[PDB]
This record gives sequence, C-alpha cells and structure tokens, in this order.
Amino acid sequence: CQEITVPLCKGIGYNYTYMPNQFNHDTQDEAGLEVHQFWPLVEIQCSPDLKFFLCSMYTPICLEDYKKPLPPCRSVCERAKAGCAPLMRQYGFAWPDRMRCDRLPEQGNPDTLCMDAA
Amino acid sequence: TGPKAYLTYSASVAVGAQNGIEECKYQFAWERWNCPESTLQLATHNGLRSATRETSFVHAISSAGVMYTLTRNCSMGDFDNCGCDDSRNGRIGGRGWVWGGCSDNAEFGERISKLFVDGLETGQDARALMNLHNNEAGRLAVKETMKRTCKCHGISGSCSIQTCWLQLAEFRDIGNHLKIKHDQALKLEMRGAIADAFSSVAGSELIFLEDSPDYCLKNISLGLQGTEGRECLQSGKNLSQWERRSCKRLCTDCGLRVEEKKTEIISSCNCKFHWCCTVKCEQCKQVVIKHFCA
Ligand SMILES: *[C@@H]1O[C@H](CO)[C@@H](O[C@@H]2O[C@H](CO)[C@@H](O[C@@H]3O[C@H](CO)[C@@H](O)[C@H](O[C@H]4O[C@H](CO)[C@@H](O)[C@H](O)[C@@H]4O)[C@@H]3O)[C@H](O)[C@H]2NC(C)=O)[C@H](O)[C@H]1NC(C)=O
Ligand SMILES: *[C@@H]1O[C@H](CO[C@@H]2O[C@@H](C)[C@@H](O)[C@@H](O)[C@@H]2O)[C@@H](O[C@@H]2O[C@H](CO)[C@@H](O[C@@H]3O[C@H](CO)[C@@H](O)[C@H](O)[C@@H]3O)[C@H](O)[C@H]2NC(C)=O)[C@H](O)[C@H]1NC(C)=O
Ligand SMILES: *[C@@H]1O[C@H](CO)[C@@H](O[C@@H]2O[C@H](CO)[C@@H](O)[C@H](O)[C@H]2NC(C)=O)[C@H](O)[C@H]1NC(C)=O
Ligand SMILES: [Zn+2]
Ligand SMILES: [Zn+2]
Ligand SMILES: [Zn+2]
Repeated sequence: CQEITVPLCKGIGYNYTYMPNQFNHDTQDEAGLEVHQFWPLVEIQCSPDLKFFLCSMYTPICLEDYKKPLPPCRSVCERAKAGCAPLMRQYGFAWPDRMRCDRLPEQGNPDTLCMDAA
Repeated sequence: TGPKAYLTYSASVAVGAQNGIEECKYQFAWERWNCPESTLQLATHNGLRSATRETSFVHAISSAGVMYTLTRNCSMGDFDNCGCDDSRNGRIGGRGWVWGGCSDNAEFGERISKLFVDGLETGQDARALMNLHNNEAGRLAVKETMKRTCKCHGISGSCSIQTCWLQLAEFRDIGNHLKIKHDQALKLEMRGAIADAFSSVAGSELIFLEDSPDYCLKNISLGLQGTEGRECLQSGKNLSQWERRSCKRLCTDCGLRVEEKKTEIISSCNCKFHWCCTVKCEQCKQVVIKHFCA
C-alpha cells in the first residue's frame, strides 16, 4: 500500500491505494495525468458516482487486511455511464473501453466481491 | 568471469535456480516422477546423472529460471551495471505506436545463466554436451516467449496512440512450454561424430540418451523415492481428467492402495463488505480430506 497523492481522488472514502493499477500505471502521477482529463465531468456532476468510480479504477483501494483486488460493482459503473455517456457522446467522446461495465462483477456473489450501495 | 562478478550475481542466481526447481515441481506435481530435485543437485549432479528424458527438463527449467529471474533483476533497480534494452527505444514500431518503456534485458539474463548453469556441466563427454544443449533449450524458450506489452496513453486512455516495450512472458507459461518440449523430446543414438549428432537437433528441442526408469519403483541409487506416501487427487469440482486419474496413476497402477487423511485447516472466508473504506473477513475451520498412496 501507498498513500493517495492524486487531487481528484483524495478523500473519496479511503486514503490508501496500490500500484500498478488495473490500467497498468507506474506512478500515481502518471495515473493522475489521465484521470485529470475527466475533471470537467466531475465538476458538471453528470453522475455523483463518477469521482468514486474513476478513482476505484485509476487508484483502486489497498487494504492491509484484504490483499485481493477490490473493484467497483457493475451497478456503480452503470450509473456513471448513465449520467456521463450522453454528455460525452454529444462532444464526440465514446465511453472508454476500459470503463466498460460487463468487465466488472455484479453485486451479490461471495466469489465476486465488489464496492457499491446496499 | 572474476570472483568479484561471481559473488555479486550469485545471490540472485540461486534464487533463480530455485524458481526453476519449484516450477519443475509444479509441472510434475501429480506424476510418478515429481521433480525430487534440489537446487544443489544440479551442481552435485547427484540424483540426476541419469541422462533420462526428465533430467533434460530439469536442466532447461533451471537454466530458464536463472535467466528469467536475473533478466527481471536487471530490469528492476537491482543492478547498477545493467540498464535495460535502451536500443530500439523511441523509434516507431507500427501504426499509431512507438517504442519506449523498459524492455527486459534478456541478453543479460542469458549472459549470467550461461556463466553459472553451463559452468556446472563439467566434462567434455557426450552427457555434458547433452546437458549443455538442454540448458540453451530452456534459455531460448525464455527468449522466444517475449511479447510486446503496451500501455494506452491516448486521449482519455484510448489505444489510438500507445507506447510499447518488449516483456517476458509469465514464468508459468515458460514452464508449460518446456513441459511440452519435454513431452516430445527425443532419444539420441551415438569424438566429432557425436558433436555432429547434437547439431542435427533443433536448439529448442530437449535431448536425452537413456530410457526412463519405472517411477513406480524406489531406486535409491538414482535418487528415486518411489510413489508411496504421495498425495493424490480423488474428488474435485473442476479437476482435469488428468488430475482425477492421479489416484489410479500414482497409487493403484503402482500396486499401492488409496488411503484418506482428515485434515482440519483455518481459512479466511464468508467475507462481507461494509460500505466504504473497509472489508471484514471472519475466519472458519474447514475440513479437507486428503488422499495418498500407502
Ligand atoms: C533479484 O531478484 C530476486 C527476485 O526476482 C530477488 O529475490 C528476492 O529478494 C528479496 C529481498 O531480499 C526477498 O524478500 C524477502 O523475503 C523474506 C521472506 O523470506 C522477508 O522476510 C524479507 O523481508 C525483509 O524486508 C522486510 C521489509 O523491510 C522486513 O520486514 C523483514 O524483516 C526483512 O528485512 C524480504 O522481503 C525475496 O525472498 C527474494 N526471493 C526469493 C529468495 O525467492 C533478489 O534479492 C534480487 N537481487 C537483488 C540484487 O536485489
Ligand atoms: C536402479 O537403477 C539401476 C539402473 O537403471 C538402469 O538405468 C536407468 C537410467 C534406466 O535406463 C533403467 O531402465 C536401467 O535399468 C538398475 O540397474 C540395472 O539393472 C538391469 C537389470 O534389471 C541391468 O540390465 C542388464 O543390462 C545387461 C548388460 O550389462 C544385460 O545383459 C541384461 O540383459 C540386463 O538388461 C542394468 O545393467 C543395471 N544397470 C546398472 C549398471 O546398474 C537397478 O535395477 C535399479 N535398482 C533397483 C533398486 O530397482
Ligand atoms: C484519510 O485522511 C484524512 C485526512 O487526514 C482523514 O480525514 C479527516 O482528517 C482530519 C484531520 O485532517 C481528522 O481530524 C478526521 O478524524 C478525519 N475524518 C474522519 C473520517 O474522521 C480520514 O479520516 C482518513 N481516512 C481514513 C481511511 O481513515
Ligand atoms: Zn547439470
Ligand atoms: Zn509455448
Ligand atoms: Zn475418498
């Protein structure tokens, strides 16, 4: 584990993330340069979940008791896509293929453990 | 090749050869010969003076282990002397991608691996050429398996533009590969008349001379401990038809009987995830029943 240094992801729920991430990034700074390109959509608040979602992917949680990766649930992603994609579509921006939601576990499985709302 | 160099790499090399032995142990986990080999043994040559098919695999996978580990040693910040493959960096390798990153220095790993592993192959005899061959067979297995890995640094992460470098495959995949190379190795019948016959053999393929002993049987002269007292697999949800046969293969076909052994183990389980930040996993006592030859 190391501590979150990227601005957009500070105080989202946890202060500790690991590297490399699901996107295969060396430093948080390298990861930050890319997630910062979403800064508009965060301010627009097209989805409340987007900041949490983008941060669970670019700086996934790191726990000292649970050493298996912990991704966001499919439902969390499907809501951020629901809010953001139309607006992004309007400006010629496709919903990123890494952000795809079927690549994520659905909630309600002991085998597929994830992060979501009830 | 001076004792100052031999010492600076020796720690890492020993770790490497062990990885090779451990993977060999993995690949043959449920076979009659189960890699009863030590790291030490490939220096002592005790437990493998038998130019059998299986001795070929040991040479390759351990040579492959030394090279793999030190190539990765080099690439990470472990040796000051070697950087990585800076050659070809910066260039344009294809449509919408460029070279860069830290491509693994395989030629460095091969360099060291030859120094230690091929060193132990003392003698100018036919067996020593055989073993020398098998070393490179595993060594070049490590090289060929290298693949272009990439990171997409386009707009918003799009793979439109990307930086690539040349990376090692997972050592497992090298083990699986060399396992195959072992399964289809071939026997040789044979001073320069011998050295001719070895050059008629592809550098990738494994060479062996003697036929392999009955591995059901104990033969302390060969370092073979017999199949008795070995765990086998009976029941399993997702076991290879191979794995399901392990009990008949290791035990009954060898004359021995199949006994069960009740083991209780403690495993973290039944995990529930609290909202945000935390996950709390209670631990459970679980009963696993193992099987073995008696
Ligand atoms: C070349 O690369 C190889 C790996 O490819 C590398 O082998 C590994 O080296 C590390 C560093 O010595 C070993 O890591 C140790 O693992 C043991 C358990 O056996 C730990 O106890 C060690 O912990 C130390 O550090 C901790 C944090 O500071 C402390 O809490 C602890 O008290 C110890 O001080 C340590 O993590 C690893 O075991 C080997 N791999 C093996 C042997 O399989 C090799 O060292 C590299 N060579 C160079 C030049 O670095
Ligand atoms: C432990 O292992 C030794 C050696 O095993 C031999 O070499 C192995 C690598 C494998 O190729 C084995 O298939 C092979 O047997 C065993 O000793 C060997 O015993 C056999 C007889 O059972 C001998 O075979 C003879 O060879 C002669 C010529 O010298 C013939 O005339 C005979 O017809 C017969 O075929 C063989 O020479 C012998 N090897 C030596 C030199 O020791 C041994 O059987 C085994 N021990 C145990 C505990 O089982
Ligand atoms: C992560 O660190 C931050 C900042 O230290 C914590 O947020 C609060 O920090 C203030 C001091 O700046 C403390 O007085 C509060 O106790 C913190 N708030 C809370 C939630 O109690 C935050 O708590 C840390 N997160 C974790 C993982 O505990
Ligand atoms: Zn040898
Ligand atoms: Zn292969
Ligand atoms: Zn049973």
